[PDB]
Amino acid sequence: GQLIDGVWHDTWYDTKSTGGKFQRSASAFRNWLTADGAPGPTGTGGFIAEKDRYHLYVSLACPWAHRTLIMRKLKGLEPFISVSVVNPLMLENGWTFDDSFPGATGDTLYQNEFLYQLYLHADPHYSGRVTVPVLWDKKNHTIVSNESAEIIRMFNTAFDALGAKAGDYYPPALQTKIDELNGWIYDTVNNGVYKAGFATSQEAYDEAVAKVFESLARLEQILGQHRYLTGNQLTEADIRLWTTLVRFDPVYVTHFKCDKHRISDYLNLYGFLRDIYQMPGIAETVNFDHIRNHYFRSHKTINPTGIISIGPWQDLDEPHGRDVRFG
Amino acid sequence: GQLIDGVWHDTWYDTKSTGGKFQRSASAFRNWLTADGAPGPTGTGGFIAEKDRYHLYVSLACPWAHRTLIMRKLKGLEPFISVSVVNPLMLENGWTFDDSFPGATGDTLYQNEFLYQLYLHADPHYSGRVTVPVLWDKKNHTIVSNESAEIIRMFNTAFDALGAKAGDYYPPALQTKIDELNGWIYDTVNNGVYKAGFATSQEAYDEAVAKVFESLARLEQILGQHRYLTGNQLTEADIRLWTTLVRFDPVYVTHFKCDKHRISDYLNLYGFLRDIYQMPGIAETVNFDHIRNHYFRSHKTINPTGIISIGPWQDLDEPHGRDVRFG
Repeated sequence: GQLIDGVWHDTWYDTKSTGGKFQRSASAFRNWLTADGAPGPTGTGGFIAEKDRYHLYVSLACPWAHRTLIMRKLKGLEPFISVSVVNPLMLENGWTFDDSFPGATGDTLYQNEFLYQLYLHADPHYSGRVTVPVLWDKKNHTIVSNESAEIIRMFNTAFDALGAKAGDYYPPALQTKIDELNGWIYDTVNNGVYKAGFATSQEAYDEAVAKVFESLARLEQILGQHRYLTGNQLTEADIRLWTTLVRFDPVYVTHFKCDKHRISDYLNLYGFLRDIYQMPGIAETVNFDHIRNHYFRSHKTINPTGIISIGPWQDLDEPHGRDVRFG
Repeated sequence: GQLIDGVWHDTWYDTKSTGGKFQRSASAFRNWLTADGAPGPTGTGGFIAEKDRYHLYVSLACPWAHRTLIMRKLKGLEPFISVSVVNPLMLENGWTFDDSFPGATGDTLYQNEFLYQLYLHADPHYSGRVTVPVLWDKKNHTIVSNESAEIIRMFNTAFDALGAKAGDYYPPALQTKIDELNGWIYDTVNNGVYKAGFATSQEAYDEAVAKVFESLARLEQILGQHRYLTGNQLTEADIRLWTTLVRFDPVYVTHFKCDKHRISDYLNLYGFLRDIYQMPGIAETVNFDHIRNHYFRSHKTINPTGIISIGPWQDLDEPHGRDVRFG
């Protein structure tokens, strides 16, 4: 992947290090959308929330981008944020606007051909990875943010005076708990599956995969005590976990060798999976062809044939009872 | 891998064909152990049944070889047939007598170091596969047989006068049924998983994998009618299916991507699995370290890193009740 000036470098990303930190371009897109256009805690100001200015480039495959679409539905932001969906196969050009795949839309704004052109437009000398999601400012032709965690907080409150549905997925009373959960699930899970799936030695695969199943056992106890992770309210920590769980059986079990148990084997994890899947709006953010083509085909080092496993059987519309059982 | 005269050919076999599937010894060794020393239906005599003469070479990882160990146990042939176990990693050299791995015994007769030395010591102008099991004649230093299916049929009877345990796993009454079963289970399943596992085309893959699961479902139905495949008697057809089943969850499901359902998800197939596993002495013929190392480490084309997955959870020691349910 990678842009260097760029200067997309199809892989050569790049001649070692020797210079250096990709770079100054690291901190490049961390501004915040705010209710009044003041700067948020990083970046500059200027990004007041309003209709018809902001746009989301996403992949349906990627969990980081998924979470921005979920929060866009829950918050009722569709009237304010329009969306393009990159193509799911992410090869030597990185993400692409090819629309030959159902649900890939192409760049419905500028018709570029590659996501990296959005990034070059915003910054002709950019150096760094070219990722989804991107929260793009159509008035200034630039990137507000491409940090998924921070876009979800903007969406959580920045449009509140403009008509966003009532809802706080990070409310002050729960913030400390949510932050502990988020760091523990990042570590052992959202990114313990990736260390397993791309480990290169057995020792490494082993210690990763063990963290994954130890965290899933712990989660199964917490979600056996109440409907969501912190209690009976849905938070951003549940949304983050859910985007990993919804891909676990279609891909991580077989693709990443996370294969001790399927999520369908855990009573509480699997009920939590359907419970959120069944919230009005959310099913339609889920596109399994994209998720499956993306992981199976894009990672040639892991899966040289590019064959897509027929996949663990399951059915996420089965009723779950969790709205009643607890409390 | 393969011998050519030979003349072991590491991997290359090779740059062209034009006739054909090697060769005049593509039967190889098809002699029979008989209670009198007369020729069996193929091959020559005089391999009379007796003690201190015959030896099996096998891998614990390989199902054709595994069935010979099970029939050795069921029939009480320990005092008649001594055993050597090749190493589970089958690389450039094919099977090997490397002995640095619990339960791999090295060649305990001649301390050869490669299996192909045995086949050459016995035909030095030999052309074809160098496979386990091999039933070896310590007297004449030659191979009676390397045909699994015939070795196990010799074991039914050749040693009864000399004191084998009672049992006949290929009885005339059941042979027609047994032969039909042996056929479709080979087509659609024992081979079906290798087909899916080695497909290069996605379309090949889909086709193989679907046939696997259509056979599992047919089996799960038959095995809900009586304890075993043909009725209430155990046969070699049961032992052939079992030997596949028992590798299905720890290998085939992840490594060959046959992942729609684990055997542990089917009431009758998994009880059949546990039923035979628990027969006295069968458990000790099953070594999952050899099995899993062999398959994940030897197929470097399917599994670049040779990382062995943690493996689907199962517990074969749970009581199964199929002794009571039937008939």
